[PDB]
Amino acid sequence: MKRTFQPSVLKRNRSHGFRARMATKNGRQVLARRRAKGRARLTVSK
Amino acid sequence: AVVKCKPTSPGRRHVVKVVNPELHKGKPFAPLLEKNSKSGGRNNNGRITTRHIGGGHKQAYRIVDFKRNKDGIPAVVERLEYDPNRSANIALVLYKDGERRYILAPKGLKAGDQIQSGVDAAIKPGNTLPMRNIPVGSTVHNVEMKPGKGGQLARSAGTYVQIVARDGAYVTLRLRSGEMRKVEADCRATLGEVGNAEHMLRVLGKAGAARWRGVRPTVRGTAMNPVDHPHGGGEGRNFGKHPVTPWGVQTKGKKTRSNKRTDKFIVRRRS
RNA sequence: AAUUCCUUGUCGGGUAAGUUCCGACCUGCACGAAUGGCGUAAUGAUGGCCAGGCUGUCUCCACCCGAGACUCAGUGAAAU
RNA sequence: GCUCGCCGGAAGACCAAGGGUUCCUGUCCAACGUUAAUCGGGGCAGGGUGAGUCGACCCCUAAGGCGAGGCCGAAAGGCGUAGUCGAUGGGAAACAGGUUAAUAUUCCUGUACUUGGUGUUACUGCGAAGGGGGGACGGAGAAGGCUAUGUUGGCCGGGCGACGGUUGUCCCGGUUUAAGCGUGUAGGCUGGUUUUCCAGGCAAAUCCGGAAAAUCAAGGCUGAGGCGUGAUGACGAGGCACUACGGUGCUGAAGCAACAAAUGCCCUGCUUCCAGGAAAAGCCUCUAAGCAUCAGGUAACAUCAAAUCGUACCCCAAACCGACACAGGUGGUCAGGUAGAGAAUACCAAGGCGCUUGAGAGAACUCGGGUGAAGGAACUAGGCAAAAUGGUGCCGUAACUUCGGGAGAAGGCACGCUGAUAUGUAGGUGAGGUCCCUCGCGGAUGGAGCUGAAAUCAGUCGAAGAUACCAGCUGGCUGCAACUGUUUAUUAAAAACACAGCACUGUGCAAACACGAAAGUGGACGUAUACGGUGUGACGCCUGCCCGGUGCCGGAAGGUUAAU
RNA sequence: AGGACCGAACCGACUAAUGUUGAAAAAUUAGCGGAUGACUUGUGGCUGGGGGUGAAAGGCCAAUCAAACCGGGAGAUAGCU
Repeated sequence: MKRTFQPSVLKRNRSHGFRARMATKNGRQVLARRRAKGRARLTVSK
Repeated sequence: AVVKCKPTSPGRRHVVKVVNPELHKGKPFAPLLEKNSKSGGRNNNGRITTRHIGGGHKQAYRIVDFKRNKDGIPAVVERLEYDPNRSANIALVLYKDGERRYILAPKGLKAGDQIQSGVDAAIKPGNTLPMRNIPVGSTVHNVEMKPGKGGQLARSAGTYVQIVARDGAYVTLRLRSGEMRKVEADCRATLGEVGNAEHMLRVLGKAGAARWRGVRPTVRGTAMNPVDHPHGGGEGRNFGKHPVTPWGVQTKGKKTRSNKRTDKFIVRRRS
């Protein structure tokens, strides 16, 4: 049937994309916490 | 005139609308037109500001003049059209060198007559002069009571202003609201009445007829959830306590005027 | 009676019979004019009661067709 | 290889999102596809993604986001005027032939054109971040002129036949043709032509917005189709060349108008309507600035140049997503023949697939479909479920009613085929001649011709002719609810909710009111025929008393009385 | 002309049946129905935690919700287990 998440790299890159996160205090802090946990990707749209 | 629909299908018999066989039509004059945009009560600063608003079909704003600044030049009425922003309808005027303006409709529903403004102007509709000229006991139309706000009062369908008394530099005006006010006699007036006057006779007949104008259904405070209005859901047909605003405050019969700066101009107060 | 215990009140009508249906009544333990009152048609994802056609809902099922129950080979579980 | 079957508005064709080496040949078979596997979107290699014109970019910008100078805030953050992103909108540039194992509006061929420069030829005022016209916007209906689409005949090529018929009693298939460029016709809008004038369009204006004199009404703008030209090039059944009946080329018949026209055009039309329905730039035009045999503006041309993104493949699905090659979810464009009102529906067309477990069997029972005698709603809480009715021309119709409705009430006739009605009526379309002129894609008057419903009656035939698919159960009493609507994803759907209209209350507008720790915005660029608060519930007839309590108003003289 | 009668595309929940360790995170088969509207829809936005959204069920708010989800105070507290 239908899913609550449908595949879209346009809206993923708009909410969770690297520059989109960096352009906000809290998203830039999510990225700072990615670097604290050591996550190998900082974007999953590119 | 007003006309009533035939029972072609259910409920339609109730529909009554204002119709005028002399009322013109065309395209709006673009230099006095703006799209104006919907406001929807949804708020630039936070939560909603207004209630009972949502949707409604596209509309624009036709820019009407209440400043009447071009003095000593004759202007002619070119056409009178249906107006989407005020129930009085609005006329198109052409000045003697090529300028076009939108004006509040004078009475007569007719175009082709020429109008002027000054300290002395012809007795005919649309001509403007100061109230110090006239012997009182008549209709003054839209009045420049405060120069820094333009022509005030009587802007809706069939609205009128009566000039009651005079002495020296001042005159008194009585309004269909129940309020009566005092102004300087030098204040500009156009004299006579507003046209249409049938707008209050309209019967929508249909539950969708305000929906296309953006009017949202009204849900009762005593029916919606107890945290979402201070009254709260039943407890069927038992309202409980004294009526209040959605903001929890008593309102019925409690006067809210706090202005204090114009009360000296009000010579008889609305009851 | 969307308000009524004993109550299927009490009477009339429909019925082989009818706590249901239709119509009255007053003695509403407690309806009542905007916390509205009363009535009217098409109409209602509305509810109750009857008549006719049509019919496997039922007397009562009886036999078919396409797919599972079986079996053998291939690949071979889960809860416990 | 031969043969069979199913789907055929899909079980087909094209486009997109989203994914990502999936494409093709060349091999490999451990693991994968819950198998066999020699197959493969699997393993592992090798090859493949050719663009001035296609989708993006250009240039403008809606909703919205950001946001200077400025403001609000410890601050994260935010308001708002310029500015800047951003279309789902508005704005320059290619068609259809056949080629490769795999590519292509990307190649090669033919033909076309926009942008920019330079050269050729005639005419020439070009021009703001400003002024005018446009761009440019709703809902629906109805005239005119058509086109994809399709058959008959013409025309071409093929055939004439295993049992009988079939050389005029036909069968089979074709008859293809673009982008563009003229011609500028139908439809649409609109009066030409010279003269002069200007307290508006922020200055100027030759443009609009207006005025004045004269001459004359068909001058001008816009735009389907046809026709010609592009095009004797491409295509073509069918021939033929050669090594290779091995593929890879060459050649090539006929190539038309008669009628019906699609969901497509003229159409951003015309007409009508109340809910009165984006902006800007390119474009055209006005002038300022500036400028000169320039530059720019127009018609016709030759010749040179044309950055960058994207490009392999799949797709109502094994390449997206649903953990899976999962009975599921999913945007845009297309829908022929025969039948039929038809997009319903079947055989079919072009096209596709025959499955990522197979073999078999067959019992009580499980699931759906098929058959139904005599009885029939007895069953059941309930005709639920199921079956019957079912098409539309002509007939014939109650109560009640807001006169519209109820109503397709109820109750009836007819239906194939042929003949006779109308040897084919209605509906749509229509030559020449008469005609009016201006010449001419003439215009307009008309009715020889063309196409063509639905219907009737007789006679004969069947169980049955609305023959299949497709396709209304009928009548009556009655609580309650105006009607169309709203009501929670997978047990709680209506009488509850909303609505047309009714009342009370606050509001004179820098309203009252609200959100915003605000900057600000909404109220509303609405103004008392207008807005905020709360209840009522269309429509017709309608509205008793009580101000002690708890709220509110009028009075502020008196009392009570605080911080002070 | 139409908050009009039937009805494709389009939409969609009411009855019945199948499914229910499924193909399945809600489908399937048949029917009745919504289809110019108080409608529906392609594409991109905007509305947030006592806040949103609701012709208003405390329904919906990415399966969760008389108060979502994650991470922290938090190894809080339990005369009890």
